[PDB]
Amino acid sequence: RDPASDQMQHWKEQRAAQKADVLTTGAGNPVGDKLNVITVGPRGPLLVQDVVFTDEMAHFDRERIPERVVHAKGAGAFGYFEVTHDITKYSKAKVFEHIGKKTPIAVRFSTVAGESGSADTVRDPRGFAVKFYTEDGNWDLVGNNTPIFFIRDPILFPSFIHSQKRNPQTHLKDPDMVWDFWSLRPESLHQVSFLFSDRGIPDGHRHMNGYGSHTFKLVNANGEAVYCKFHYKTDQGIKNLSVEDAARLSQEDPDYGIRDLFNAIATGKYPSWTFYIQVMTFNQAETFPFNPFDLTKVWPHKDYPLIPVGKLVLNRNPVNYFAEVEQIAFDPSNMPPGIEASPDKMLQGRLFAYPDTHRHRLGPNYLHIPVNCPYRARVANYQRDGPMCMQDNQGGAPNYYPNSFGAPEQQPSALEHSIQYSGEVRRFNTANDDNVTQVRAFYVNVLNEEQRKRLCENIAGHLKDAQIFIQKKAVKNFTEVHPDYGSHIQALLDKYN
Amino acid sequence: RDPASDQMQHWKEQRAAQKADVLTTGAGNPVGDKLNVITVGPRGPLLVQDVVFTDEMAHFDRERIPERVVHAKGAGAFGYFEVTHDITKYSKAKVFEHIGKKTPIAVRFSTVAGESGSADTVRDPRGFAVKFYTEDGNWDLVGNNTPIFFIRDPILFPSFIHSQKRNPQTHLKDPDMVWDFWSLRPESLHQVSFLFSDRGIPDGHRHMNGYGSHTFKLVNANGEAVYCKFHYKTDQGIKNLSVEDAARLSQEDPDYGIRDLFNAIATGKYPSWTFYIQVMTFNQAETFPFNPFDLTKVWPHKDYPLIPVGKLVLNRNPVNYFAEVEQIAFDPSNMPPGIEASPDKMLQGRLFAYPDTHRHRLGPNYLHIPVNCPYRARVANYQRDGPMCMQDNQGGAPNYYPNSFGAPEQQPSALEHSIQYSGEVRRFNTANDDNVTQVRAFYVNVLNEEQRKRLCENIAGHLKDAQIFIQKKAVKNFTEVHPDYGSHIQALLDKYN
Amino acid sequence: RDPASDQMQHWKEQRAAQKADVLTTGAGNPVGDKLNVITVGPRGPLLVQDVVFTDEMAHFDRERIPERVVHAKGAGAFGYFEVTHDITKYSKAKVFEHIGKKTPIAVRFSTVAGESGSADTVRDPRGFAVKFYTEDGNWDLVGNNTPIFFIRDPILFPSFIHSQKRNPQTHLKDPDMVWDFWSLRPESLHQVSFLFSDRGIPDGHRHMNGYGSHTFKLVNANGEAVYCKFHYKTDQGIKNLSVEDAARLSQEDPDYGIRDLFNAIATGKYPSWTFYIQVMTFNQAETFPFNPFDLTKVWPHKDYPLIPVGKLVLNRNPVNYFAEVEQIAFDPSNMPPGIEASPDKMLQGRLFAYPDTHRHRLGPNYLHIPVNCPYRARVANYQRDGPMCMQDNQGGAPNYYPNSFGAPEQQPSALEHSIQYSGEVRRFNTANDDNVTQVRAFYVNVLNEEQRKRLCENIAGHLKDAQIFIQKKAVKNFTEVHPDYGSHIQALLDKYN
Amino acid sequence: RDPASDQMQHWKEQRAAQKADVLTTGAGNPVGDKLNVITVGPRGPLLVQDVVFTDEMAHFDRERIPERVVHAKGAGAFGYFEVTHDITKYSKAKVFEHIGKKTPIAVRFSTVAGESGSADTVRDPRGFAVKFYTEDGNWDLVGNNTPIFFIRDPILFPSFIHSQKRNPQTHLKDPDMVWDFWSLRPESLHQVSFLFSDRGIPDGHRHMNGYGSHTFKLVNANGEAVYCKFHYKTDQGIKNLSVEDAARLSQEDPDYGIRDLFNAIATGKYPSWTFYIQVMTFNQAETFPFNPFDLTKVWPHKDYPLIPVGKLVLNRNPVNYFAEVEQIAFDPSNMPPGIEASPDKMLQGRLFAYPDTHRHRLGPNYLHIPVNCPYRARVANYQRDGPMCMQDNQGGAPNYYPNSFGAPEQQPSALEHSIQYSGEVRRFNTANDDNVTQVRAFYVNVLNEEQRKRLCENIAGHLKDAQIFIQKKAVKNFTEVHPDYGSHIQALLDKYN
Ligand code: HEM
Repeated sequence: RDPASDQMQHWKEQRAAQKADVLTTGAGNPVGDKLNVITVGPRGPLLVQDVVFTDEMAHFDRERIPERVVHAKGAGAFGYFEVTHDITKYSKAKVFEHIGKKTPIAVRFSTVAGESGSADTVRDPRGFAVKFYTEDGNWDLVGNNTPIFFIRDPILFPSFIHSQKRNPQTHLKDPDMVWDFWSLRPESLHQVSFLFSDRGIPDGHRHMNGYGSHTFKLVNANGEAVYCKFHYKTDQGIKNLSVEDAARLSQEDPDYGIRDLFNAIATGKYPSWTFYIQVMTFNQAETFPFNPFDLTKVWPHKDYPLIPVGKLVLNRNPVNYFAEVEQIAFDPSNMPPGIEASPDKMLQGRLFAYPDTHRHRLGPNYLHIPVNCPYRARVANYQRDGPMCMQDNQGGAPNYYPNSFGAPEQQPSALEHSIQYSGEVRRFNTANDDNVTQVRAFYVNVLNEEQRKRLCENIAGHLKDAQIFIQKKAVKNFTEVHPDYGSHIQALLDKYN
Repeated sequence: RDPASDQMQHWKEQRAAQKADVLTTGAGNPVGDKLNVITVGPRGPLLVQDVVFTDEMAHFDRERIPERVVHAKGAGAFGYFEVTHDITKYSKAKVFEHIGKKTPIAVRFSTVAGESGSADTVRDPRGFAVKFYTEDGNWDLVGNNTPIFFIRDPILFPSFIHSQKRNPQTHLKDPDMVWDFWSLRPESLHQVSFLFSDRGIPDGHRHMNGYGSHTFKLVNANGEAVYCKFHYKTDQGIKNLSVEDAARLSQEDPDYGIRDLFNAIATGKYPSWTFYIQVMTFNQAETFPFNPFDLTKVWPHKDYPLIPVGKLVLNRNPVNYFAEVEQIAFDPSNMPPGIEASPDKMLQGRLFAYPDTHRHRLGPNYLHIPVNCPYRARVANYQRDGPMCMQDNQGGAPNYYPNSFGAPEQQPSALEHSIQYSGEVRRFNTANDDNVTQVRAFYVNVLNEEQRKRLCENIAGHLKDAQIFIQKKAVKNFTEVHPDYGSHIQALLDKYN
Repeated sequence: RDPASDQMQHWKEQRAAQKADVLTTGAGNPVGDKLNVITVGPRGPLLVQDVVFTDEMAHFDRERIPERVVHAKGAGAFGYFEVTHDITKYSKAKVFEHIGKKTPIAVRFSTVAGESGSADTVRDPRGFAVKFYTEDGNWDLVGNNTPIFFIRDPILFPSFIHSQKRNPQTHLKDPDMVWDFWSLRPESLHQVSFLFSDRGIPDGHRHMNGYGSHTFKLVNANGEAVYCKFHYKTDQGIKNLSVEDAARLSQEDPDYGIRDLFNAIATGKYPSWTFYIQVMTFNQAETFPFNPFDLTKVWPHKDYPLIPVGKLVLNRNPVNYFAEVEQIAFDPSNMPPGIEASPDKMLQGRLFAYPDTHRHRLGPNYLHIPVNCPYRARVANYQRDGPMCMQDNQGGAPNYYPNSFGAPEQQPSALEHSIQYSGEVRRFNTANDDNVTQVRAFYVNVLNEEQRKRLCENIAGHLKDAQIFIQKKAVKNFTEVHPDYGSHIQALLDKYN
Repeated sequence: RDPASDQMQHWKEQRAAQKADVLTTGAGNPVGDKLNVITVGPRGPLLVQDVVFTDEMAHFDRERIPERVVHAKGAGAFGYFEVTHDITKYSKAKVFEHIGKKTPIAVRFSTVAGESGSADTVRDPRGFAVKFYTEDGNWDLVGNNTPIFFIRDPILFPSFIHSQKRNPQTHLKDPDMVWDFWSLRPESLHQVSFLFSDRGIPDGHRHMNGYGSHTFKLVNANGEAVYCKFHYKTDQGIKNLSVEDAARLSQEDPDYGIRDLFNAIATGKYPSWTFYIQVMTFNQAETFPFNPFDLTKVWPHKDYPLIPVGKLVLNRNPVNYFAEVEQIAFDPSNMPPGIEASPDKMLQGRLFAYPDTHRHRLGPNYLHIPVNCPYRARVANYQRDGPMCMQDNQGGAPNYYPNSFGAPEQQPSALEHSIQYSGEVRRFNTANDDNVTQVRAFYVNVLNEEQRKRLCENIAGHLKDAQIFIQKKAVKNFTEVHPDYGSHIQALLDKYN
């Protein structure tokens, strides 16, 4: 059998030659018998003094935590990030200090819209989150398998996710909800085209690219700032499932990506990604034809070539899935000195959203969870007492700042990069921005004829379930991108009806 | 399209001729714009004074509650229970007072081992929980589609569920775990045979029986007590999917039972179940060949014929699934006067487990949730203040008992039925009880030859993935039930290997 | 006896002539007996089937919610706000629509630093929070009994509160912590002088003023904006306890303000406050000698006279304290159209802090708690499912925006007031701003000689416990305010040592 | 100054000669500046990218956990338990294995009815809880400063505590509630007499006795069982405050017992208690004049002399109060092999109540909190995944029992002691048991004349606030105990009226 199937037998074999441990309660008291309950004779009622029973049961009743509101179904792995090139001119980050420096990483792969228990091999954006345990605290690159997203304003994210998930009355997937949203929000055409292309259903997590997707800000030691996009492309090469194979695997193995990643790491075939960046100067940002902070746009490779930085290798599988993968938390706000946020509205919304949801899901002190702890750095601050505190709580150190007792002091070299912003403080409309230019480019330059045909059949297959007016609004947006794109979908829809 | 698909269009049509409501914050303040966020000009960072954003997002970040530790995937419906026969001689329950009395009910159907997002059409026991809103408080008949269960002691339940669910390292379904447990616990042969028969994969929730499974105690107005088993058999008739059809539906519609029940109720075809009981006297209980409180045994129909009581009709679909189906809580401890627990160890464990898990999942004041409230009864007690209290909290009434200020008094007619139990207070072993007699009866009397063949192929298909020694231990137990049963499985396993 | 003592007798008298209600479980099942537990004979162990016991106990074990991190000890009352003057030229708020309009209000009084169970009559700032149930959602004026605060940057608030509360090792009040913070942060001199004056220990909650303390922004229907300060001065007149009387009442009645407010409202003597505003134009704000948004400064009455608006009357006592006073939540972010935030940094920090802590303390759906609900307004939005949801959860309405099914639409008349802000986006230092001018004014103009002497003895009495260097740093700041102020404290400190 | 006041200066002195640590976020990222917030220029609104602010504030907003429903105000200390005598003939507990064996202990002192922030020096039962970190898991002796309690049935405990605490409408202490309960429940006369004697207000926590109060069951290695009462009497001697001194200290130092214990341990004067037991055989239990498991009765010293076991010394003060004292959890159910529960109904109720409330207060995994962990024992079991899991979660070990992979096995030597109980399973009334015999003994044998007078004045002082009929019912119960007791109270009450 595969290594995944032989988990229990491998556990037994690695612990052979030693006697079984004593079964205890949570409080360490030895259990006399855990197969029977205390009764008033053979056919009598259960006693309250059955403390072993009520402890076991009470813990069983409290096993479930809330699943992630998005990216619930997921797969986890560990390894390191190795620097291969010098980018110290761009960033002063300790993760990029010198060549050959290895930082430990934790990664989680996921499907955006699926719940815990949903099939792996389905058409959906794949999450690709990376947690770098840097000497200057944790760095969380929370990325996707696509360089763009559907929307460009963060106030629409809850709407988008509600449309992608189940109907609130029926509890069913509603193509009506999905295509109503997408047809009303035509800045999703670019991400929709990528999603309904061949790379919508990647063959596992080893054969997909990863992107930061956002513009980030690199600051060097001299204090100069540039703009960046992170790319981590697969070294195993891009590889996708057909719709038929994906549909078969959905019933055969709904845990295809968990099994694939576990077996790959267990057999020694460590998957690797090459870490690239694009650099954009402030003058180039001002003279960019589009908004360079627009999450629905990319930076073309001819104008902005990829600069290699290092490689990501995953070599260690999780010991316990719940402890290492279910409880891992990735905060985009976790950025070490040298890396900062850009004015990208979406990124600004993510800076709030993640720590908030982590406090709900995991709890106030979620950063004390081992996988979340910045173990390669020293944390000292005036943050004290909350629920489930599993440190000394910084002992008897003064808990106010400023003070006169040598408590932790602010480091002035870790200040943010200052910038002058123009305009009023109000709500600016971005719905009416360019929605079709880069989509047309992708359609008529990147895709070939058979790829265009498959893209159109995939869209038409999903969109046929929507109402007629929604089909018309969607096809109109596809026609505005390119007339062949719209006409081919319309022809297939007419066939389907 | 089917009624399920037209939820949104039906919502719009029923609310036609009125203008759209004003979009407000949670605090009722009108929202000026909810498509854009406040920035420092067109390409500026997000402001904290964007209260509309942070409210929306904060609520989105806290949408998920913990799924049920078991029976997570589920389907909900509402209707009534109509009394057709007089059983007042057996029970003094207000639910059974007089003929033609209608009590409102809430029902939830489920699969035991599947998570939220798992396929509906899979081989698993189906949950069939019924909440009767009686004048003497709520009655929760928390039943299954099988009259028995796998185990007879409640301390093994967490072990059983852990074996049925995912491996703690790999996060995969482990046939090794499933069949190791079942082979080591041979009192599961009866439930295993039922599960791997044709009724393992029922065609939706309308075409399955329901059983209390436990022995309950009926007390009449005179104070005499008897033993009972609740049966609710389908009026639509038993109907099952083939393995191939089930496997197809798993990828086609993972929400087959939700869709089926919604469409059935929406089109007017209300499903109905006929409520039966078996009665067992205390002398018959003492002279029963088996333990009558053993959850792995049934009461044979020749010795204990079914007595009709009434019918269960489901006529109303949930308005909002989360509010009515996700948040509904069924407590087996919720039993009105006339209905009591028997010495069945399993039932004794359920009396603790459910209210405990409900306090974790939903919260301390989960009985204030509308679907959980005993709205057809008046609650008055000395239970005060907890989190998320949404009543007057019983206003300024004295909060201690006894008192001298006319606070709620105990009703002496609602006392429990007293019984003398013999034997020591200790742990009695029940693993070595009869495990094969009723299993043999079922195999050679109920099943025909082609049903026996399908049963053997279904078991062999699942058990082939287990290690050789586990296969041998399982086949041994099947051989001890019946040699043809064991030999046929063994032949198929040898073919599979 | 006083009305407060006769709560139980009044309850009995108002419910005379009717029989006591039936004592039920939470699920509405009648309790047979609630004075004894089920045992295996007279001297036998307790049974698990004692469901009445375990329900009662389980609820008792979950009674406590987290106290407010600040303003834990508090007193609650209800009444109305009556408009007496027209300020429609300044604000378009429905609360100020027309003369004679009554809006229901909820008020909570409190002590900032005391825990639940601490003495009422102590030297501390008093909280004075007002919740207006306006037709345009709730308005929460979360004020103090002082027009200023200790600090002007919100990042120092957790430090300030930690210094005011107990030592993290000893769990004792530390004058060392208090005066170290205050001596290092000399912008607290103004609030410190007010706190150690006679109005530090008001005689109950009826004899104290209330202030918004922050600059707010009033917007009229025409779209013009001005700046505002809310004052609500007592109609019963300012009245204070001596240090000796306060010290006596601390042991005699630690619940002096709860008793005083309950008896005042119960006897019919309804306390009232007159609602005033100060108005500041944008040109006056630019030409103000100080920062007009500085929370340590006031607007002098000669330059900015008080403009009457209406009166606040409290006429109704809470029915249940836990439900109405412990669970009430005041969000400064809850502001109806016509009222907005100013650039005051402190106010900006409060816009985040309150809804965050409310989600922790009360829970995600704390706005469904009756006292927190905007019952005089209609809430409709795309916020769905969280823990302890006690509404229909907006039934089957579309849960995404924008949509094509007539779901709630944004109201363009409720947009925020736009303003152009100059300068870089960075951290600006405000520690080095004016700290002594208005403090000197207060000391030598408002206070008389005997008031100056009492102020100095109160400061010296508290500050004597601090270390010598902290005393010197504090006296230096007092000397920089005024040499007589510093010299008098120093003389008293030398006497104390 | 005293050691308690010099906590900060001692912290600075012990950390002299090293530079201050770097101030970091929770994620370990260095903070550039934590005195100012990011604004749009000097007088601009706060930015969302102020991640340092929102992290600090978010943690500050979640500092409070729920206080203990009882014994909220408390004081904590650490030390060891030294065995001085051999009781191996009575118990096989590892804590009592051999002479000179030191087990580490954690102790918490408390007042039953006071909230967090209430005065220490008040008339109330004092809690005296001891947590022994034994090699066979934790042992929690959760005791009081009195050998008895007010009630003998655990279903009345929530009523008793509600009566002792604040009125649900007024939020005030109600003598009406207190004396109504006590007058209706005359089995409280014994504990009431002890409480209103001189030992009602002990002088700190060092000058009070400690009692288990319950009958426990000692089992030896041979398998014979006896009954036990634990006594731990002070080596510093019993010492009490007068009513006047206590009333003074209530305003002067509400944290008198925290200060006293901190200074005592800090100066080196380690307080000590001598551990005694009483032994009662099963034949003596059957022939005892009273119920030997009655919590309102004691075992007289002439019939049952004290047997020395060892001494309890407290030598270490808590480093951080929140982490070590607020979060410490004591479970009476935590009993190592050799120590078991008796049929005492109260003890039976405590076996359920404590682990339930701990899951609410601290969380599901509260035993992972360092102070609660059984660090001197090895815990291995089939309890997995809950919120805030801070272990490996037992890695990849099989999570079901029984299994075939060498997972932890039950130890048959840790079985409970079996006993045959007679009688029906129902509710037996114990309200009508003897209530006055031992109370009379205490009154006329233990107390002298001036002690009797002070007892009567203390009762009369508290009871004067109750209504006339409650005074009459209370005095009647005191008269039934002894006519001089009742007549003296009545005379003082008549004087007070
Ligand atoms: C039916 C009887 C009783 C019930 C239901 C009960 C219940 C409780 C509860 C719920 C707590 C709060 C624990 C926490 O949340 O941390 C508690 C604390 C406490 N109880 Fe009891 N109790 C009972 C009887 C007694 C008796 C008889 C004693 C002493 C002889 C006692 C001593 C204490 C002490 C000392 C604490 C505080 C423990 C600590 O230091 O954290 N209780 N009890």
